[PDB]
Formats: sequence, C-alpha cells, structure tokens
Amino acid sequence: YKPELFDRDDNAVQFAVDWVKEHGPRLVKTSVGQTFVDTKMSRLLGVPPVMVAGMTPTTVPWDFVAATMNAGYHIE
Amino acid sequence: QSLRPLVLTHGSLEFSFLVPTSLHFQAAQLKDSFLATLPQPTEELAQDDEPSSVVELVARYIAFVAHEVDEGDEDAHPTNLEVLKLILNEFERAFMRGNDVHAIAANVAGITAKKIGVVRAYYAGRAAAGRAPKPYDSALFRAAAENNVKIYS
Amino acid sequence: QSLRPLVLTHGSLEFSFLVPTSLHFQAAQLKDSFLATLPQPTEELAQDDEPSSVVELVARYIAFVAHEVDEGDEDAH
Amino acid sequence: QSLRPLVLTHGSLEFSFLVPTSLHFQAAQLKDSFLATLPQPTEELAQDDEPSSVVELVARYIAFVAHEVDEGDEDAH
Repeated sequence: YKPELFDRDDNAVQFAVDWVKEHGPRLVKTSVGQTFVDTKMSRLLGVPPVMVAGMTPTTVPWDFVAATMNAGYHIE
Repeated sequence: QSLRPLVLTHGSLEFSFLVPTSLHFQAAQLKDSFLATLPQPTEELAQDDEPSSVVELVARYIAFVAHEVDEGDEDAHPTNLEVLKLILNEFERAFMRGNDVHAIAANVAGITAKKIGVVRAYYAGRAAAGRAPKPYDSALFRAAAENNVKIYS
Repeated sequence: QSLRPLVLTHGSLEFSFLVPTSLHFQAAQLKDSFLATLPQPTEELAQDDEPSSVVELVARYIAFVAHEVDEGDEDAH
Repeated sequence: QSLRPLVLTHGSLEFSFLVPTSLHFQAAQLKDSFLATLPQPTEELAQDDEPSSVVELVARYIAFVAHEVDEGDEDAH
C-alpha cells in the first residue's frame, strides 16, 4: 500500500517473486562429480527429482523398494 | 534547563514530556481538555475510534492542538505554536525516528481506520507550524533511480 | 505581551482571562480553592446561593480574592 | 523576595512552603507525583504505612525527593 512508496529505511522495498526464478530447475555437481537437477524436491530428499510413487500391488515388495533405493532414487 | 515534566495518561498508556517552564501551563491546558476529549478509558486496546497505543496518544494530541492553533482562539497565538513545535519534535524524535509517518503509522493497531488517523494528525501539526515536507525520496525511488527497481505508473 | 490564559469553569458557564506571566500562578491559586468554594455544579441555573450566569462567576470570584487581600495572609501582599 | 507558595495536601493535614520563584516548578513536580505515591486519603489517622501527622508529610516528602537526587534522573541535577 501507500507506505511502500515513502518508506525511508533499508530493505523497505520488496520484489514480487518469479516462479521461473525462485523455483527454476537447475544443475549442480558434487566434490565427487555427480550431477543433480537442482530442485526443492531433490535438495530436500538428497536425490534426483524423479521419484517412483507408492503403489500397493507393485510397490509393496521389499525388494523392488530397496532396489529402487540402491539405484539412488526416491521410492515409497 | 528550563524544563517541566508533562504526562499524557489514558488507561494503560502514558507518555513523558519535557516542556520549557514558560510553556508548561499552555501544554497543561491542552492535555487537560484533551483527556476530556477521550472517552471512558478501557484498560484494553479495543474501544473503537480511541487510542490503542502510545503512538496514538501523541498523534491524537498533535491534532487536538493544531485545531486551536489554526482555528479560533487568537489570545494564545505564540503559545500554541511553541506547544506544537515541541510535540512535533518529541514525535519525529522518538516515534518517527526520521522515517515517514506512513511507514510508522503502518505499525499500529490492526484497525485500518486508526493508522490513517495517525497520519492526518501529523500533517495537521506539520502545516499548523508551517513546516514543509523535506525532499526525501523513498528506498523505492532510490533503488528506482539506481535501476534496481523499474517502477511504472 | 506577558500573557497567560486563565479559565473560570462551573457547569455550563466559563470565563476567559489574560494574566501577566508573573501573576498567573497567584490567580491560579484563587481560581483553584475558589472552585472548591462552589458546590456540586448544576448544568442548570437554579442551585440557590450559587452562580446562575457568567456575571456571577466574576462577581463571586472578585469577592473571594478581596477576602484574602484585606484579611489574613501577609505572605502575598 | 523571590518567593512562591507551595502546599502539601493529604486528608486533614497540609503544609505551607515558600520557594524561590525559579525552584517553584521543580518542587511542584515532586509534590505532584508524590501525592500519587500516597494512597486514597483517610480523613482519620490510621491508614497503615501512611501519614498520621504533618511531621510525616514532610518526612515522607524529603525521602521521596532524595531518591531522585541520588538515583536516576541526571537531567535535573
């Protein structure tokens, strides 16, 4: 509102975010030179932003889940 | 030096003031009939169209005075002006901190009406003491003229 | 010049006065204990042996002072 | 000479004081917030931890002032 055109002090101006900016996909490499897509998801989890979702019949067996995790991926 | 303590009391909130000895009773008069302007004090912060904080005690007072400066009573011309200049000083001093009235008024009671109340009370004593606005731009227009922001109308 | 506003208030009637700066607190004293001389203010004009108008505010005040001039207190001659 | 009457009022007891003109408002300030220090006045002589006589009006006042001399406020040394 009005007070933001006249605000004297520091950090008085705020900038409406850009989703492409703020939430844009990226790339990054490790000290051991892996390459991750840089998203909120992958950073949170610590692994690729591609994930195998929980699915009763097929995603139940402890094998397939452990295997998909050994593959360094997020499964449920 | 020539100093006389003045208090502004309402419910839970009061303010301390330091008047010249000469001007202490002129400011006592306003303080007096001004606390009559105020209704029956709530010890809470909710009575509508009445002070929530201490920033409103000064604001509501500044305007109370500026009404009798510009309008009516000609018996006390110089005294009104002195009373004004002091409150406007104590205000820009403590409450405003060299920032604009808006961004400071923007920080009072959640009631939208009251925040405007503070602003009109200041530009009431600002004009009734003849003080022009000083040519500052805002953090916005600084960073605007410095091409950090790209303002449009 | 050396001027200090003084009010005389009772119920619906008040009076405006312009004192020398020096003499403003001497007249504040009288005004003060004089409004204690007055009873509980009626917002009407009927309380017997008490002010009806503003001509009586001054009249009742003038006598209140003249009592302490001529009689008693020698500290403030 | 440079003299200004000062009163100390509580219930049935009051005291008369003669101040230099310059120092009359410094002593008005103490007198004022000091009578706020005092509770709701009894017109008798019994309220516990509160003045019975006029020797206590001055006594309780002298200490009220000496607290703000020695401690705190440096504006009015």
